[PDB]
Amino acid sequence: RTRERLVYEVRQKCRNIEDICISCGSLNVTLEHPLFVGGMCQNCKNCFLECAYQYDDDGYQSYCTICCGGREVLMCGNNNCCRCFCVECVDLLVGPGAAQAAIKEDPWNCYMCGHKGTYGLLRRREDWPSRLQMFFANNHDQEFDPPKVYPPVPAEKRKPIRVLSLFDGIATGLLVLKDLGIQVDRYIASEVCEDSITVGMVRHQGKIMYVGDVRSVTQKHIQEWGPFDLVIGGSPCNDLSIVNPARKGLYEGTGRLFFEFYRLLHDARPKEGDDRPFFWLFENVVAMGVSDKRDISRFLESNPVMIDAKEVSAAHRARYFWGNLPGMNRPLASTVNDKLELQECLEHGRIAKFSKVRTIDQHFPVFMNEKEDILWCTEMERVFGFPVHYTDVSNMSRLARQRLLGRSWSVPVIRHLFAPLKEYFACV
Amino acid sequence: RTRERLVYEVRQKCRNIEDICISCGSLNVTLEHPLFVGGMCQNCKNCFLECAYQYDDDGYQSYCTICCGGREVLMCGNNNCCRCFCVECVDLLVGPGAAQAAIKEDPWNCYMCGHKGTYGLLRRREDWPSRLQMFFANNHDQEFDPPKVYPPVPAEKRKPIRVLSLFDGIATGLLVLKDLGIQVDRYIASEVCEDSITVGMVRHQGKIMYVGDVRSVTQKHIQEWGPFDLVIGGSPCNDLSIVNPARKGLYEGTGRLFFEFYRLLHDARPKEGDDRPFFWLFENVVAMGVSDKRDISRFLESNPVMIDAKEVSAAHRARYFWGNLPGMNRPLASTVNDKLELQECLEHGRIAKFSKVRTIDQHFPVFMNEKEDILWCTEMERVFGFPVHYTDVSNMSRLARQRLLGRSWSVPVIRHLFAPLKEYFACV
Ligand SMILES: Nc1ncnc2c1ncn2[C@@H]1O[C@H](CSCC[C@H](N)C(=O)O)[C@@H](O)[C@H]1O
Ligand SMILES: Nc1ncnc2c1ncn2[C@@H]1O[C@H](CSCC[C@H](N)C(=O)O)[C@@H](O)[C@H]1O
Ligand SMILES: [Zn+2]
Ligand SMILES: [Zn+2]
Ligand SMILES: [Zn+2]
Ligand SMILES: [Zn+2]
Ligand SMILES: [Zn+2]
Ligand SMILES: [Zn+2]
Repeated sequence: RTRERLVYEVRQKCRNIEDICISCGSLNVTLEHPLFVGGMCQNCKNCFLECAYQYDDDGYQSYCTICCGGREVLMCGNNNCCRCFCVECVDLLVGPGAAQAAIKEDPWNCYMCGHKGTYGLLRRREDWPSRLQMFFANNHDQEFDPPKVYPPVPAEKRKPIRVLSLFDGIATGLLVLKDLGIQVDRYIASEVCEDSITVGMVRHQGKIMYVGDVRSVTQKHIQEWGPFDLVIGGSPCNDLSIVNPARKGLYEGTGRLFFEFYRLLHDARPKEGDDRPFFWLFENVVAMGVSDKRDISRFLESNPVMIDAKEVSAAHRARYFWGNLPGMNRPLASTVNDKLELQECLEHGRIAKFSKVRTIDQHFPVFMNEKEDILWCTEMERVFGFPVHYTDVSNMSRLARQRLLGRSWSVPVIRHLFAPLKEYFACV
Repeated sequence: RTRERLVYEVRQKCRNIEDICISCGSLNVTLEHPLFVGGMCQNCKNCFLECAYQYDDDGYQSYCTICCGGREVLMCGNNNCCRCFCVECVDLLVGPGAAQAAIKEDPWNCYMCGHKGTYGLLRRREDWPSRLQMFFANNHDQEFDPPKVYPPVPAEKRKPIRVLSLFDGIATGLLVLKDLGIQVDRYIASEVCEDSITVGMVRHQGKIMYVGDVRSVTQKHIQEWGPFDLVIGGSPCNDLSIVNPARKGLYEGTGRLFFEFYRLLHDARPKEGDDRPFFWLFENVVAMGVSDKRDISRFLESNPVMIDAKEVSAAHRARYFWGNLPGMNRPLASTVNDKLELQECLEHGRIAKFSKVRTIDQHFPVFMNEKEDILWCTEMERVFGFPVHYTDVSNMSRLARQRLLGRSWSVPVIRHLFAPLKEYFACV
């Protein structure tokens, strides 16, 4: 209303569009909007951090792309595009008579996919994926000191790595360490779900020493299980994401379990004066709260690094990584073994309409024998870069096993992160 | 009817689809259909040669893609695709109830653009661009001897080239020779249209010696204007194409003018025993008659080479080249100066809906300021690889000047053809 008056004053060439916050009309313009033209206030930045990568059950976005709010959104008909524009923003930026006429247009593209990209009051920024990548380096609100860089140990003095993995799951971390060829002295792993225990037990041949709940692990246990060289972990994102219809709380349950990772990290950290190389990785999803992200950043005493798996795999798996692993910032490289198209990850006799599937109405992504079908479990394993038939251990249902796969880290992303640890520990 | 009974016998698994000609149902199966599954009789090959690259004023194909005939065609809604499938072929290859239901589907893709690409009675063969390229090397019906290869003259003995150009137009051939840096001793050029004379006169600075009509050039004129080292030419394709609505004849007018090229070629050819390097190029369009193409091949005593300009420029300019220039067969290489996208050839402030434009309701190809607009004349010059503002010589209308541009050869294609002549003649 006020913001509509503001945009009116802009289009009469009395105000610039870059001096106003196009999302909510605030005069407190600190940032520029990354995708489109206009300013950006800090409250809208927080709403943009929370809401931008939130998708409905539909597969399309939970909220409007422009303001991250809105009332009734307009979904994009273009293939593989999931954006939504609410009616109130299109009333401004395209005009008050063009939203209604654009609904009537049955093949309707959105304004990030428009074959032009230059409209009257709304024009798209020259480099938006670059500004989306820079927008998370723009999160300097939480300013910290850089992680301490330890000088590399000589190759003759290297020893097998010792990993304390919390929230192990299906043993993605040890699998990636074996893929890199790093000698593993021992791999302690706390985990509760029996199926994920079992996957790890069979795929890693009894090498993993299994613990009960993370809440049963004392500091005495951490001291007596040998010094650890690498502590890894990732909080549950079943409740923390907006994909679950049952969002009774946000940091009930999952939040607790983060602090369990925090405590055992401090229990495994060497003392000051003990300059031995120690490393740690935490992982969380991007569709999360701001104050949540702040508290996590403050407790772990570091700046998160967003890493999307689209750069290396066939999925849209954008995840925050906290840590001190060297080269956590450096850009991702996709090897020729990694399959950047979805079609390569399909079985034979199946052809994909999508090029990237995202799993946290075309719910089922595969057109085989003139019929819609979901990705088979072994293909979902291929999508994340697991070895072929990785989860076929025990007599478990398909729904459970898909659910067991979807929680897991993306394997070439974790390979990219763990790769400079070869410089610090022994090889096979 | 008979072919519909035949396909009925094929769906019972009593006959292979590859043993029948899917176009017209003939049992005389010599070839396989290049795009889809099925045989191909020779009459259908001739109909395929004539009709496949024929486009209506719409921009879309003149006839069906499958059988090159049909009754009522179904046009494809996908962007940049111009194929049409007639109702009678879709009755077979997809089914007698699916054509009617596929009309009702408003975003309808065709079966060369189908996301799945695998239908019940119609499937798409995999290496179809390779088989489309091989299909014109499959024209061995006109078998001839290969063009005589002359050994290269040493670099100190090279002399400036002497070109007899017939049907010069806007002096594309001399411009391409100057682009290559070859010294030109003289450039005789017959041409009748004043505007094209004038373009050549101004852009090539009075170097061109202009003649009247080609029918006024005697063998005495050919002898007295010096020995020629390179004779080039191209028949008019205004009447010869199906794009002109006034197709009263096919080889009235244009056919004559071909024979004028034929005669003056023989008049410019050195005698047997005179082993001096002599070369010649003829050009014609691909949407032409078969017996036309035969007669041309027989008179010029060679096999045509189809060359599409899409490989090097932003247009679809598929043209037959007869000649003896070395490396006329070898595959086209597009330099970094050549613009393979249409958008790069646009002016600033204009954004293209297409990536390629071919011009022999999206009739106007450019979305600028919420409005549909023709390519400007200087952009059409950029599309074919002419220098910028090439035709802005005299006070001529826009319709005439566009018409003057559209007839012309594609400049990087002619650069690709003329390039090995540097090995035979002097450089600047
Ligand atoms: N208290 C607890 N202790 C250990 N594991 C727990 C736990 N509560 C939940 N989990 C498990 O921890 C996982 C959360 S996320 C798992 C991702 C893991 N990196 C992987 O690649 O598999 C789930 O498998 C969940 O069942
Ligand atoms: N009898 C004739 N003598 C010479 N030129 C003729 C002619 N009849 C037609 N022409 C011209 O020859 C051209 C046919 S095609 C021209 C293409 C030429 N290579 C170019 O790049 O411009 C047209 O410009 C036409 O006007
Ligand atoms: Zn705001
Ligand atoms: Zn909005
Ligand atoms: Zn879109
Ligand atoms: Zn036939
Ligand atoms: Zn047909
Ligand atoms: Zn199509």
